[PDB]
Amino acid sequence: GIGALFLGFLGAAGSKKKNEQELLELDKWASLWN
Repeated sequence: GIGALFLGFLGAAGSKKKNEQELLELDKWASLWN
């Protein structure tokens, strides 16, 4: 499910701000800006 996948994504959203690879979510959430 898209909701299940997303829900499980929030779990990794806790580390929003080790590896720059996380930046993925950084620009994903920051994307809100633009």
